[PDB]
Amino acid sequence: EVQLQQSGPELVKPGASVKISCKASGYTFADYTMHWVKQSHGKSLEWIGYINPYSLFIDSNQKFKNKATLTVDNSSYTAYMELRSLTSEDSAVYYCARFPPYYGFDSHFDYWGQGTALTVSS
Amino acid sequence: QIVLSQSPAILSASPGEKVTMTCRASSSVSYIYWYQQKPESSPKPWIYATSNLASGVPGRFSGSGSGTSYSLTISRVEAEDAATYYCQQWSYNPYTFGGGTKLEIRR
Amino acid sequence: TKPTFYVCPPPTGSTIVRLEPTRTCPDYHLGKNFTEGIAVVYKENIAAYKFKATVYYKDVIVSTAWAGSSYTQITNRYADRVPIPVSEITDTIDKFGKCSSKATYVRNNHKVEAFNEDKNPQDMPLIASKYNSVGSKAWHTTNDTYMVAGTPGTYRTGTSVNCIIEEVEARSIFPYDSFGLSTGDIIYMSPFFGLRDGAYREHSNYAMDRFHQFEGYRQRDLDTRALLEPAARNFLVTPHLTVGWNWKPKRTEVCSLVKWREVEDVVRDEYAHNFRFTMKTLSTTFISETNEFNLNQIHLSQCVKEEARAIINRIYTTRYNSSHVRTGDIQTYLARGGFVVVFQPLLSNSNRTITTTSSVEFAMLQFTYDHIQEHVNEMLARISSSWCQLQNRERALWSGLFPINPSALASTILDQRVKARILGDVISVSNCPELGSDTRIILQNSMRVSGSTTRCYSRPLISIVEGQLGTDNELIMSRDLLEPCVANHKRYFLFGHHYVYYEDYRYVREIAVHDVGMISTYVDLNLTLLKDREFMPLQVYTRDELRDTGLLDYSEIQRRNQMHSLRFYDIDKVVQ
Amino acid sequence: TKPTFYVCPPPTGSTIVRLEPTRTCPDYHLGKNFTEGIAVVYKENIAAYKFKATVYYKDVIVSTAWAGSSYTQITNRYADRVPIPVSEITDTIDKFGKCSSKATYVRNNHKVEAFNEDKNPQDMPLIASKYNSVGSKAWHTTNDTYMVAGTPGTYRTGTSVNCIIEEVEARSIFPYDSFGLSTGDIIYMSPFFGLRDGAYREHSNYAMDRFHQFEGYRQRDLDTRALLEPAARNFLVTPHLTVGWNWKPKRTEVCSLVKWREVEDVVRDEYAHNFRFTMKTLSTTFISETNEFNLNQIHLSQCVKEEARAIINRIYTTRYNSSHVRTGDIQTYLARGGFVVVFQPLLSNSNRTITTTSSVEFAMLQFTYDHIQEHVNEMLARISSSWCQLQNRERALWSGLFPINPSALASTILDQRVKARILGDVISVSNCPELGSDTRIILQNSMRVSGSTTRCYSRPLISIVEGQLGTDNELIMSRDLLEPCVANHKRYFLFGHHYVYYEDYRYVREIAVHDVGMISTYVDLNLTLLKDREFMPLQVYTRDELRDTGLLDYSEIQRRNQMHSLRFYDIDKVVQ
Amino acid sequence: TKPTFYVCPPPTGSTIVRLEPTRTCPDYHLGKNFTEGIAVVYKENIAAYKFKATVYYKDVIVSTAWAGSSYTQITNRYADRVPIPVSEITDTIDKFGKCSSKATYVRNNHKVEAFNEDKNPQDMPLIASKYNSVGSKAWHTTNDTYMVAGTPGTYRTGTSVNCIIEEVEARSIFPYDSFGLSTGDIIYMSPFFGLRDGAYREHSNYAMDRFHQFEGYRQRDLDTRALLEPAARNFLVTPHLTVGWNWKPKRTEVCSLVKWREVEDVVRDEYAHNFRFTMKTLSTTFISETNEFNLNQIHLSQCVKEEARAIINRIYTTRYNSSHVRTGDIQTYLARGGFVVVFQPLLSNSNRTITTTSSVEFAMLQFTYDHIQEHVNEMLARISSSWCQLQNRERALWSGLFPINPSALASTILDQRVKARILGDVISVSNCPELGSDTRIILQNSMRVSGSTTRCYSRPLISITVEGQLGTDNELIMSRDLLEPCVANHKRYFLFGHHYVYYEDYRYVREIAVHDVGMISTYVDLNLTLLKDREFMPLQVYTRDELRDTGLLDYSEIQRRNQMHSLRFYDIDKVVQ
Repeated sequence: EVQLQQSGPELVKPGASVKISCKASGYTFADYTMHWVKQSHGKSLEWIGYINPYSLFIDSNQKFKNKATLTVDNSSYTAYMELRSLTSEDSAVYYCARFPPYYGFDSHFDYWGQGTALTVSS
Repeated sequence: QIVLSQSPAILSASPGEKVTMTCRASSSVSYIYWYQQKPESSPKPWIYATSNLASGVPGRFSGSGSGTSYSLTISRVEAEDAATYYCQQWSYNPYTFGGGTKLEIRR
Repeated sequence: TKPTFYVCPPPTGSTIVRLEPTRTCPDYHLGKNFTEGIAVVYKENIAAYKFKATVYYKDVIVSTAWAGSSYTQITNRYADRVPIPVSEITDTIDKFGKCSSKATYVRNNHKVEAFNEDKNPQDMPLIASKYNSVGSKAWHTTNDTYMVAGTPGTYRTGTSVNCIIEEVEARSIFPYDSFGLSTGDIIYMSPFFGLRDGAYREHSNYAMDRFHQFEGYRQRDLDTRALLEPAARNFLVTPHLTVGWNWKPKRTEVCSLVKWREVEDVVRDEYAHNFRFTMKTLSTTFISETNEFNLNQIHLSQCVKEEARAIINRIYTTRYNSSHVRTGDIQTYLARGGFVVVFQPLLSNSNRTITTTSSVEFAMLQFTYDHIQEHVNEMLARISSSWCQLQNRERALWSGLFPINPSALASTILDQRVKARILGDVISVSNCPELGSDTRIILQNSMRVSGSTTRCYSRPLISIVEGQLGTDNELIMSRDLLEPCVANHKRYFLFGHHYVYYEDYRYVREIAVHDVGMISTYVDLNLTLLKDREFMPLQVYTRDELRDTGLLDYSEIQRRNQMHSLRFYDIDKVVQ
Repeated sequence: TKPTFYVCPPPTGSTIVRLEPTRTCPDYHLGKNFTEGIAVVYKENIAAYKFKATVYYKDVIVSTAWAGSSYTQITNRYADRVPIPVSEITDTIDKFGKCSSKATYVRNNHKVEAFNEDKNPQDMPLIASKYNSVGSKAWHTTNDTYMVAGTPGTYRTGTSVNCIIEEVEARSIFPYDSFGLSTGDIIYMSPFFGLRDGAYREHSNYAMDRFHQFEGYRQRDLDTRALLEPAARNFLVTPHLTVGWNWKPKRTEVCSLVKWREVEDVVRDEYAHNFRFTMKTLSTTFISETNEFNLNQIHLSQCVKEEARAIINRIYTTRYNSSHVRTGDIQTYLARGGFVVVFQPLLSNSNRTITTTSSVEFAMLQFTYDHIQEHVNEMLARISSSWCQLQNRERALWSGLFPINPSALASTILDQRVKARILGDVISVSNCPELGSDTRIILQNSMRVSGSTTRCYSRPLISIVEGQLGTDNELIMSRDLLEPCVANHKRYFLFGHHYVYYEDYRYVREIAVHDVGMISTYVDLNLTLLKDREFMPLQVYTRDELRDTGLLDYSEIQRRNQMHSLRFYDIDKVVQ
Repeated sequence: TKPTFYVCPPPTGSTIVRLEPTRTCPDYHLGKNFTEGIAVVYKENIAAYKFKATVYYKDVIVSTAWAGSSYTQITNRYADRVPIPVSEITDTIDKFGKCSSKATYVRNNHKVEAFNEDKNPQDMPLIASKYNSVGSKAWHTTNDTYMVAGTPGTYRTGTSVNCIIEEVEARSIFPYDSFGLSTGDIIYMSPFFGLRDGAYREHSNYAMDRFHQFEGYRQRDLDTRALLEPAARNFLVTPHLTVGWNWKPKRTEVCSLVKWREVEDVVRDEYAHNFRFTMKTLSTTFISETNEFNLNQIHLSQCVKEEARAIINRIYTTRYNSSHVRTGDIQTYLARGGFVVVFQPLLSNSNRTITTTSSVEFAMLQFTYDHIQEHVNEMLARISSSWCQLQNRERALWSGLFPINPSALASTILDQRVKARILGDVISVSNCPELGSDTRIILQNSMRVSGSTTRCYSRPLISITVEGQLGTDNELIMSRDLLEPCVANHKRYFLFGHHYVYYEDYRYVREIAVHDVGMISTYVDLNLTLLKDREFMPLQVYTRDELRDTGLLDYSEIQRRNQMHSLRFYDIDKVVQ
């Protein structure tokens, strides 16, 4: 069915960069917005931003206005989230979630990724 | 930055009875949602549009509320429900999830 | 008539008068502590909120023929307008520029399809209608309409489906919870409705299955075959059509107050608990009580203050740059009659809704009266001050001249022939009554003292009592006016109504009064009053002429169409 | 320049004058025989007579579906509104709150029945609508609509009958022979048509079999399930619905005139065949003719004398209780412009239709002009009276001073340098010509008599002719002005444009005229004219803005609907 | 209080003055070079152009019944209005007063026929409707409507065709390229469309097959059964009805300017680059700039000059025949506010469109102000002239009287107690200071010269110790140089401080207070009173809510209550699977 393959675990030195993919399979990829969240270690859930795969429209949470950037591979139907200027406090399980383009009442995060996990240390 | 307070932090429940959960909003929101997450797993789409049960949930669940108050009651609490229930909204940029609750059986 | 003569008795020193002291001159303290500034006047906005939208509908027509013997009668034509669902708008119309031939919709709580020409569906391209002048755009798919005949004696059934897109001009009035289109369609939703940023608070009547909201939606322009700029677009599925309009927030679109007339130079006077914003270029005067008026009492009054500051700072720059300086932030007053006066003062180098009346000629009168009432009162003050200054200076003439001829001057004051004397520094008077009838008045002949040639009289002797003449028909009882008897003695004397001329102390003749010419000490002043008027009710257009400008009248048409069956059919008879 | 000199010849006794006598002072007897009172002004009623009614219509829809292979198409949908027969209102709705399921009605002069869902008829109850706010209430029976599909390739046909009762707002204009409902259905009957009080004579187009008047009838209030109070309630069976309203007689409901403004105090003036109703609280003046106005010339004038007695008896009670008493019954004046002024006079203790103009700014101008014209005429009357009194008192100063220096005084009156004498009681004048060029004038030094010491001149000597100097450039030809020769003789004299100082009868110097300072007997008066103005045609709202307040414009919708078949279909081609 | 006394010192010939020479009186040249005449004022014609037309249509109704067990249900009623073709009008109606029964028309680009009552076509006569009053007339063919029942369980189908002719009232607004009938039908053709005079150039949307123009056409009057007069009558065939109307050319029907008010007497003034048209009968004044206004700028303006010359030459004939003569051609001015003033002068024998304001009360103010501002300025000029003439005469009183009592008169001019002399022809003044403090004023008893009997004093002696005598108005002469023959009955008062001390026979008698002595008044009263202040309330005869509350039905109000008929009374949300 709908499946969201995700880039899997990753350890990284501080100050570096990463690029987490969320590969989709099971639907026509070009008309479903792809979001991103952050769940810290035992903490709550925080929205990040999304990208429309058709029109390349982007929103983002302004608390994450500089940490992240988003892009979409048109060919393999993936959504990349690249993080620049890492810190230690980003040690957190991330997710990607599908969401309709229209804000209707039938619009919720109906399919989630399995959850990549990123840690920042040396 | 619309904070959504799921009043009960940990809701204990002897298996069989009914319980309740509140998501309290700072300013109003048209539609609060709900998402649960069993631990070491991905969250699951659980209640959309404040009363519609999701495709593939038990009918014992019931979410309600409007304005700034939003409720969530299980009719008969089951031991298969030890989840982490988040309340969620997209009415204001940025989308904001609740603090979350955590069910407990009594055994 | 009979000539009047006066007899003055010897004056008794009883009655005593002095000349009234100079009166103090009144000072009309006219002058208003005023304040000049710049003002912008707002009025109630009554025009409907106009914005543009787009309807999306197909057009289903079912025709039922009946092939007769040699003709083709149509027994039915059911026409309907069905909405295009928004999955088809975003995937077929705005992607490519086509529209499907199958019409999927819902009537009577069922899910219904219909096919153009009963063929298989195709995505037919949208074609611009032939009447696309600018101002009314449309795009259809099919110039045709389908029906078939069949064999004689039978019925057939065709179906035409024609995708239609129209630009419209939607339109909404206060309190902005419904908007009507250009196709006669009421949409029961505020134009500012939406699911984000508190817009769900707005009024709606449709179920929430129907609303759909996009962001960054690049709408296809069907003419140039390109996409427009990104904007947030709504879509709503009525039971007959699909409205799509670009969402815009309420706060920057509607406004209760709209600009009426900016004024470069007002003057803010001050009466008892009222201000006066005299606007001398517009010839208009508004009146507000001395409080401010907080516009937060008014629904949607958030475009007045900020728009006013952008205007006043233009005027203070472009006119009052070097001449004046400001005196604090702008002030908001509610003028009488429903006007809102935003007023920035200057200085030289030395909830509810406001209802505005439909005529400002109460306020042109308030200026026109105050321009006259200020000017007339100023001139009438200058008369009274200069009148008082004149009379006070005139008093010194009177008091300076009373030692010369006391009686004649006091007679003019008391309106009565009196006989005054000066007893030092005062005036002692005595009345002079008329001399009655039955008295013989004999004028004498010579003015010479008998015997003494060099001594002669001064005014003529009379024979009543043997006295002499006074002056202004006064009759002296004695004969004491004497003088040196001087040659070339040529005198006249007023007597009755005849000047009697004497020459060399002897009578010569008399001559009437009006024979003697006059010189005029009077100074003329021909002041003339104002005439009465009747101002008629002059009306440029009657109320009938103001309702006679439309092409159709809805009540007039319905009074004629809704008696159609009464006029042209007998509805009373029944058939058994 | 050359200084101008004057020579007075010795006066010949030809010309004689006498000072003009006092002029009579005009009395501007201004004042109006006025009569104050209490007035109530009525205007033309233009509002539609609004009352509330109740339609009772079933709703019959027949839907025909063609079951296709994998879909369903609705071939026909015939919608129709049929009236509830008035037996069914009185016997089912108002008895049980139910409406039957069978629809019995008449179309095409036949008797036609139709059933909801094609079942047997049931008395289904009446359910309130979901949008029952206040002001718009309705009830119905069925939220559904019936249609069936059938086996594929076939046609099927279903029927939905839906009883509907609405509280509407009926509406009717002059001459009250129609009333239009709030559902757009004109009813062709007066709202006052009945079977009692001759009201059966009222206008109607329907046959009398459709009308049903019931006295004492008790409408069932469908929400509270109770029965309302008895009142005579009409019922009319239109070919689409059933109007039912409460009957009320014509003379207590409509009225051609309605109150515009009560006035607590007026003033009735008395012009030539006119009255003036000065209303100083309103700043307004109405003008009539002196005849009364018989209100029976106007249709539907029953309200006025009834209602105005209720108002004037309130005001005369509450305000004029102690100070004033009436002077007869109220009166009725047709003021100019189309107003009706009901005037009750007071006194202190000591057929056609009226059409009223859409503006009272003539009458404010009638008041504003009259309030200035009254006042300015009053002040100008006081100027002319006090001027005339002044000049009469000034005559005694003139006539009393003429013995002292006649020449300078008579020169001022005549604007001409003359030489006058007093010949008793008259004045003999003589003209003094100039003395031009070709003449040298030798001013002397010694004002002493040559040889004498105690005798000296009075004014200095000139040598033209050996004469002496006079006053104001008079040159006396003799040398007669002598005097006792007084020491400390410091005198000045005007000489051309030079003041000549003598000390002890001898020359010292001269000095220019403007070197010697001046004192002013002139009293200043700075009167100032009024400026010229232009009054721009200032209008708050244009006629565009007044026609742009509606949600929909009927002519604008029809100019876009009625070319729908032109734009989107081809109507010229035919098919063989 | 203390009485203030004055001491005049011996004067010194330093300060000199002379009375100011007479001033010159100003002249206010108030008066206007005007030119009276005749004017007619036109406003914007805002009314719709109205004319009468005719519709010709057949009403086609198809009913479908279904006979049940004991009823007869109608399952369809398709109503439609088809046009009558012009070959049927010009050949059957206007020749016989009959209309056919076969409705031949076109729907769906197919040629479609219909038979009334499914019988053969007949030519049924046109019969007047039952509600023919004047104004609204009609004629039809069938009071009935046809339907049939049939055997139970079956469907049957009826057809009613009903010829209908109505007199309507067509109606068209600017720029006259469409006209709507009184049946609620927009017709998308200008009413002035034709084939001659270039009327084919007019706006039209219909193809030229649908238009037919017949010169000399003779319409049949259906009641008198006669033929009317020949006139060119158009015919347009819409897809629902046939419209006929008599053609009339455009330039003699519509007009942008309609007459507002003819005016018998105006007055044309000459302000600074403006005219004023003072219309004293209407109490109204219009202002226009000095140029002409060419009416060829305004569309459809051929009625202004002609309809004016027919009016002015009426008024010049009927009133100004003997008394006045014309002075040239009529003149056209654009008045302020959007009025057209067509002004003809007199003399005694001795491309765009105008929009006019909806209120002339700016002009009535312009009259009312200029009627007062003319009048007050005229009255204020006569005051200032006559004041100046008064003061110039009054100088003769002053200059004549200064030899008598100089110090009294010079004191009033200088507002200061001074001491003047006459040094020939000028005035030399000397200031008089007051009397200071700590000074005793011993009033004497006698006015008799000590030693003499026939010689007695003239004014009372005083003891200041300085031995002077009393002057007038508290003047204190420092000598005693006022002597006179000792005249009997010497009854004299003297002002002294605040007391009129009386002397009789040169000796003291008594004193008396000042206000005991009665006063006579040289003052002349003038009680001028100001105007008060006024507040004009904004009075309205009718509000805007009342001016929309006059019609029988409000279109936006019915449509708001119509178009949620489905929402209120039906559940449109649910579906059925």
